[PDB]
Amino acid sequence: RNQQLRTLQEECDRKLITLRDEISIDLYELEEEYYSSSS
Amino acid sequence: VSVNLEAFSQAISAIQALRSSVSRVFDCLKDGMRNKETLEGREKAFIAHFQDNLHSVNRDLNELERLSNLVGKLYSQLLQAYKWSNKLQYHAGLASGLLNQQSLKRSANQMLVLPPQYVDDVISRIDRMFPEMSIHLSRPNGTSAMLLVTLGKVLKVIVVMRSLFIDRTIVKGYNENVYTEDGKLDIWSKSNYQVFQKVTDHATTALLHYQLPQMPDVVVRSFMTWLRSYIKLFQAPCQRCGKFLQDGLPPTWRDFRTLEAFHDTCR
Ligand SMILES: [Zn+2]
Repeated sequence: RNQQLRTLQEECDRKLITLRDEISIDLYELEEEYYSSSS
Repeated sequence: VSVNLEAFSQAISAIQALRSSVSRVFDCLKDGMRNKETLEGREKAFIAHFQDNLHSVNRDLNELERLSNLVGKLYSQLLQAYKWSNKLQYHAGLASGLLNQQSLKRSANQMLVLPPQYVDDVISRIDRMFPEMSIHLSRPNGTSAMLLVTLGKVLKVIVVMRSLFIDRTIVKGYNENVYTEDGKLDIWSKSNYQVFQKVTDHATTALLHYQLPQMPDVVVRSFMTWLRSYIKLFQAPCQRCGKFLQDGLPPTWRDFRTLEAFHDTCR
Protein backbone atom coordinates (compact mmCIF):
# COMPACT_ATOMS: atom_id res chain seq x y z
CA ARG A 1 0.00 0.00 0.00
CA ASN A 2 2.81 2.40 0.91
CA GLN A 3 4.73 1.78 -2.29
CA GLN A 4 1.64 2.20 -4.46
CA LEU A 5 0.68 5.47 -2.79
CA ARG A 6 4.24 6.79 -3.10
CA THR A 7 4.21 6.10 -6.83
CA LEU A 8 0.90 7.93 -7.23
CA GLN A 9 2.23 10.91 -5.28
CA GLU A 10 5.36 11.05 -7.43
CA GLU A 11 3.34 10.96 -10.64
CA CYS A 12 1.16 13.84 -9.41
CA ASP A 13 4.17 15.94 -8.45
CA ARG A 14 5.93 15.39 -11.78
CA LYS A 15 2.78 16.46 -13.62
CA LEU A 16 2.49 19.59 -11.47
CA ILE A 17 6.13 20.59 -11.90
CA THR A 18 5.99 20.26 -15.69
CA LEU A 19 2.74 22.24 -15.68
CA ARG A 20 4.41 25.00 -13.69
CA ASP A 21 7.33 25.25 -16.11
CA GLU A 22 5.12 25.47 -19.20
CA ILE A 23 2.82 28.01 -17.55
CA SER A 24 5.87 30.04 -16.52
CA ILE A 25 7.13 30.27 -20.10
CA ASP A 26 3.67 31.40 -21.24
CA LEU A 27 3.60 33.95 -18.43
CA TYR A 28 6.93 35.35 -19.58
CA GLU A 29 5.58 35.87 -23.10
CA LEU A 30 2.38 37.47 -21.80
CA GLU A 31 4.29 39.77 -19.44
CA GLU A 32 6.49 41.01 -22.28
CA GLU A 33 3.45 41.62 -24.47
CA TYR A 34 1.35 43.35 -21.81
CA TYR A 35 4.05 45.58 -20.36
CA SER A 36 5.42 46.55 -23.75
CA SER A 37 1.96 47.45 -25.04
CA SER A 38 1.68 51.02 -26.28
CA SER A 39 -1.97 51.79 -25.36
CA VAL B 1 57.86 32.53 -26.04
CA SER B 2 56.39 36.04 -26.41
CA VAL B 3 58.81 37.62 -23.93
CA ASN B 4 61.67 36.93 -26.34
CA LEU B 5 59.66 38.63 -29.10
CA GLU B 6 59.11 41.70 -26.96
CA ALA B 7 62.72 41.84 -25.78
CA PHE B 8 63.99 41.55 -29.35
CA SER B 9 61.72 44.30 -30.68
CA GLN B 10 62.73 46.39 -27.66
CA ALA B 11 66.42 45.95 -28.37
CA ILE B 12 65.88 46.68 -32.08
CA SER B 13 64.48 50.06 -31.11
CA ALA B 14 67.37 50.43 -28.66
CA ILE B 15 69.94 50.08 -31.46
CA GLN B 16 68.06 52.53 -33.67
CA ALA B 17 67.88 54.96 -30.77
CA LEU B 18 71.60 54.61 -30.01
CA ARG B 19 72.60 55.23 -33.62
CA SER B 20 70.32 58.22 -34.04
CA SER B 21 71.41 59.75 -30.74
CA VAL B 22 75.10 59.48 -31.61
CA SER B 23 74.38 61.10 -34.97
CA ARG B 24 72.36 63.78 -33.20
CA VAL B 25 75.32 64.58 -30.93
CA PHE B 26 77.57 65.06 -33.90
CA ASP B 27 74.98 66.99 -35.89
CA CYS B 28 74.30 69.51 -33.13
CA LEU B 29 78.05 69.91 -32.67
CA LYS B 30 78.43 70.42 -36.45
CA ASP B 31 76.15 73.54 -36.41
CA GLY B 32 78.04 75.19 -33.52
CA MET B 33 76.85 77.76 -30.93
CA ARG B 34 73.67 79.67 -31.95
CA ASN B 35 73.00 83.35 -31.14
CA LYS B 36 70.17 83.47 -28.53
CA GLU B 37 70.24 87.20 -27.54
CA THR B 38 72.06 87.07 -24.14
CA LEU B 39 75.67 85.77 -24.44
CA GLU B 40 75.23 83.94 -21.11
CA GLY B 41 71.97 82.49 -22.48
CA ARG B 42 73.60 81.17 -25.70
CA GLU B 43 76.44 79.55 -23.71
CA LYS B 44 73.84 77.93 -21.42
CA ALA B 45 71.77 76.63 -24.36
CA PHE B 46 74.74 75.09 -26.18
CA ILE B 47 76.07 73.41 -23.01
CA ALA B 48 72.61 72.06 -22.08
CA HIS B 49 71.91 70.61 -25.54
CA PHE B 50 75.33 68.93 -25.72
CA GLN B 51 74.93 67.45 -22.21
CA ASP B 52 71.39 66.17 -22.94
CA ASN B 53 72.55 64.52 -26.19
CA LEU B 54 75.48 62.82 -24.38
CA HIS B 55 73.13 61.62 -21.59
CA SER B 56 70.69 60.18 -24.19
CA VAL B 57 73.57 58.26 -25.84
CA ASN B 58 74.59 56.88 -22.43
CA ARG B 59 70.96 55.87 -21.61
CA ASP B 60 70.53 54.10 -24.98
CA LEU B 61 73.83 52.19 -24.52
CA ASN B 62 72.76 51.18 -20.98
CA GLU B 63 69.34 49.97 -22.26
CA LEU B 64 71.02 47.89 -25.00
CA GLU B 65 73.31 46.34 -22.32
CA ARG B 66 70.24 45.62 -20.08
CA LEU B 67 68.46 43.86 -22.98
CA SER B 68 71.70 41.89 -23.52
CA ASN B 69 71.52 40.83 -19.84
CA LEU B 70 67.81 39.84 -20.29
CA VAL B 71 67.88 38.27 -23.83
CA GLY B 72 67.07 34.55 -24.29
CA LYS B 73 66.97 32.33 -27.43
CA LEU B 74 55.93 28.23 -52.78
CA TYR B 75 56.96 28.24 -49.14
CA SER B 76 56.57 32.03 -49.30
CA GLN B 77 52.87 31.64 -50.13
CA LEU B 78 52.25 29.93 -46.80
CA LEU B 79 54.08 32.64 -44.86
CA GLN B 80 52.21 35.34 -46.79
CA ALA B 81 48.93 33.68 -45.84
CA TYR B 82 50.12 33.41 -42.23
CA LYS B 83 51.02 37.10 -42.03
CA TRP B 84 47.77 38.10 -43.71
CA SER B 85 45.82 35.88 -41.32
CA ASN B 86 47.38 37.48 -38.24
CA LYS B 87 46.82 40.91 -39.77
CA LEU B 88 43.16 40.19 -40.49
CA GLN B 89 42.67 38.75 -37.01
CA TYR B 90 44.13 41.79 -35.25
CA HIS B 91 42.34 44.21 -37.59
CA ALA B 92 39.04 42.47 -36.94
CA GLY B 93 39.62 42.50 -33.19
CA LEU B 94 40.18 46.26 -33.15
CA ALA B 95 37.29 47.04 -35.49
CA SER B 96 34.91 44.78 -33.58
CA GLY B 97 35.83 46.45 -30.30
CA LEU B 98 35.37 49.95 -31.70
CA LEU B 99 32.06 49.06 -33.29
CA ASN B 100 30.42 47.22 -30.42
CA GLN B 101 31.37 50.01 -28.05
CA GLN B 102 29.24 52.39 -30.17
CA SER B 103 26.20 50.63 -31.59
CA LEU B 104 23.37 52.58 -33.15
CA LYS B 105 20.71 49.94 -32.49
CA ARG B 106 17.84 51.48 -30.56
CA SER B 107 15.19 48.77 -30.56
CA ALA B 108 15.04 45.13 -31.51
CA ASN B 109 11.74 45.72 -33.31
CA GLN B 110 11.65 46.97 -36.89
CA MET B 111 9.27 48.57 -39.42
CA LEU B 112 14.33 31.05 -24.04
CA VAL B 113 13.36 27.47 -24.87
CA LEU B 114 16.46 25.29 -24.66
CA PRO B 115 17.25 21.63 -24.11
CA PRO B 116 18.70 21.09 -20.62
CA GLN B 117 21.48 19.04 -22.21
CA TYR B 118 22.73 22.26 -23.83
CA VAL B 119 22.78 23.96 -20.42
CA ASP B 120 24.82 21.11 -18.95
CA ASP B 121 27.30 21.28 -21.83
CA VAL B 122 27.71 25.04 -21.40
CA ILE B 123 28.19 24.91 -17.65
CA SER B 124 30.60 21.98 -17.85
CA ARG B 125 32.59 23.97 -20.40
CA ILE B 126 32.80 26.80 -17.86
CA ASP B 127 33.73 24.32 -15.12
CA ARG B 128 36.64 22.95 -17.15
CA MET B 129 38.37 26.30 -16.96
CA PHE B 130 38.94 28.02 -13.57
CA PRO B 131 40.48 25.04 -11.74
CA GLU B 132 39.70 26.49 -8.30
CA MET B 133 35.96 26.73 -9.01
CA SER B 134 33.89 23.57 -8.97
CA ILE B 135 30.37 23.80 -10.36
CA HIS B 136 27.90 21.05 -9.49
CA LEU B 137 24.63 21.17 -11.40
CA SER B 138 21.43 19.65 -10.09
CA ARG B 139 17.74 19.95 -10.98
CA PRO B 140 15.54 19.47 -7.94
CA ASN B 141 12.66 21.52 -9.35
CA GLY B 142 12.07 20.97 -13.02
CA THR B 143 14.17 22.34 -15.84
CA SER B 144 15.47 25.27 -13.80
CA ALA B 145 19.04 24.27 -13.10
CA MET B 146 20.58 24.99 -9.72
CA LEU B 147 24.32 25.31 -9.40
CA LEU B 148 26.63 25.09 -6.43
CA VAL B 149 29.82 26.95 -7.26
CA THR B 150 32.35 26.38 -4.55
CA LEU B 151 35.26 28.78 -4.63
CA GLY B 152 38.49 27.89 -2.87
CA LYS B 153 38.06 27.67 0.85
CA VAL B 154 36.22 30.98 0.63
CA LEU B 155 32.76 30.86 -0.90
CA LYS B 156 29.83 28.66 -1.73
CA VAL B 157 27.56 30.31 -4.26
CA ILE B 158 24.10 28.97 -4.99
CA VAL B 159 23.05 30.07 -8.44
CA VAL B 160 19.46 29.50 -9.52
CA MET B 161 19.07 29.63 -13.27
CA ARG B 162 15.95 29.81 -15.45
CA SER B 163 16.40 28.51 -19.08
CA LEU B 164 20.26 28.97 -19.15
CA PHE B 165 20.12 32.59 -17.84
CA ILE B 166 21.21 33.38 -14.24
CA ASP B 167 18.18 34.41 -12.08
CA ARG B 168 19.16 34.44 -8.38
CA THR B 169 22.41 34.04 -6.47
CA ILE B 170 23.14 33.50 -2.78
CA VAL B 171 26.69 33.66 -1.45
CA LYS B 172 27.43 31.78 1.77
CA GLY B 173 30.62 31.08 3.61
CA TYR B 174 32.67 27.87 3.38
CA ASN B 175 31.65 26.08 6.64
CA GLU B 176 27.97 27.25 6.38
CA ASN B 177 25.50 24.40 5.72
CA VAL B 178 24.04 25.06 2.29
CA TYR B 179 21.92 21.93 2.55
CA THR B 180 18.55 21.51 4.20
CA GLU B 181 17.63 18.64 6.52
CA ASP B 182 16.82 16.41 3.54
CA GLY B 183 20.08 17.17 1.73
CA LYS B 184 18.54 19.40 -0.92
CA LEU B 185 19.91 22.83 -1.70
CA ASP B 186 18.78 25.61 0.61
CA ILE B 187 17.70 28.02 -2.10
CA TRP B 188 16.19 30.49 0.37
CA SER B 189 18.53 31.41 3.19
CA LYS B 190 20.99 34.04 4.32
CA SER B 191 24.46 33.67 5.62
CA ASN B 192 24.59 34.88 9.27
CA TYR B 193 27.46 37.28 8.51
CA GLN B 194 27.55 40.80 7.25
CA VAL B 195 30.16 40.10 4.61
CA PHE B 196 28.33 37.46 2.68
CA GLN B 197 25.05 39.36 2.67
CA LYS B 198 27.00 42.21 1.09
CA VAL B 199 28.42 39.82 -1.47
CA THR B 200 24.91 38.52 -2.26
CA ASP B 201 23.88 42.09 -2.96
CA HIS B 202 26.92 42.64 -5.16
CA ALA B 203 26.24 39.39 -6.97
CA THR B 204 22.68 40.47 -7.71
CA THR B 205 24.03 43.68 -9.18
CA ALA B 206 26.50 41.55 -11.12
CA LEU B 207 23.75 39.49 -12.69
CA LEU B 208 21.82 42.68 -13.39
CA HIS B 209 24.91 44.21 -14.95
CA TYR B 210 26.26 41.53 -17.27
CA GLN B 211 23.27 41.37 -19.57
CA LEU B 212 23.62 40.61 -23.19
CA PRO B 213 20.16 40.35 -24.76
CA GLN B 214 20.46 37.16 -26.79
CA MET B 215 23.62 35.12 -26.26
CA PRO B 216 23.80 33.76 -22.71
CA ASP B 217 27.14 31.98 -22.79
CA VAL B 218 29.08 35.22 -22.57
CA VAL B 219 26.85 36.16 -19.61
CA VAL B 220 27.54 33.05 -17.54
CA ARG B 221 31.21 33.02 -18.52
CA SER B 222 31.62 36.67 -17.56
CA PHE B 223 29.74 36.16 -14.32
CA MET B 224 32.04 33.31 -13.38
CA THR B 225 35.05 35.40 -14.42
CA TRP B 226 33.88 38.15 -12.08
CA LEU B 227 33.11 35.64 -9.35
CA ARG B 228 36.57 34.09 -9.60
CA SER B 229 38.09 37.38 -8.44
CA TYR B 230 36.58 36.92 -4.99
CA ILE B 231 39.22 34.33 -4.10
CA LYS B 232 41.36 37.21 -2.82
CA LEU B 233 38.83 38.21 -0.21
CA PHE B 234 40.41 38.83 3.19
CA GLN B 235 43.75 39.48 1.41
CA ALA B 236 43.23 42.36 -0.94
CA PRO B 237 43.17 45.88 0.49
CA CYS B 238 40.88 48.61 -0.76
CA GLN B 239 42.19 50.60 -3.71
CA ARG B 240 40.82 53.85 -2.34
CA CYS B 241 41.57 53.92 1.35
CA GLY B 242 44.41 51.39 1.55
CA LYS B 243 43.08 49.70 4.67
CA PHE B 244 41.37 46.35 4.90
CA LEU B 245 38.53 47.24 7.23
CA GLN B 246 35.83 49.87 6.97
CA ASP B 247 33.28 49.33 9.76
CA GLY B 248 34.56 45.78 10.19
CA LEU B 249 34.08 44.81 6.57
CA PRO B 250 36.65 43.62 4.06
CA PRO B 251 36.48 45.15 0.57
CA THR B 252 33.45 43.36 -0.80
CA TRP B 253 33.27 45.15 -4.14
CA ARG B 254 35.12 43.58 -7.03
CA ASP B 255 34.49 46.15 -9.73
CA PHE B 256 33.17 45.01 -13.08
CA ARG B 257 35.51 45.16 -16.12
CA THR B 258 38.53 45.85 -13.85
CA LEU B 259 38.36 43.39 -10.98
CA GLU B 260 39.66 45.63 -8.21
CA ALA B 261 38.78 45.56 -4.55
CA PHE B 262 36.79 48.33 -2.90
CA HIS B 263 34.69 48.77 0.19
CA ASP B 264 31.22 49.57 -1.25
CA THR B 265 31.20 52.74 0.84
CA CYS B 266 34.24 53.72 -1.23
CA ARG B 267 32.08 53.02 -4.31
ZN1 LIG C 1 37.85 51.59 1.14
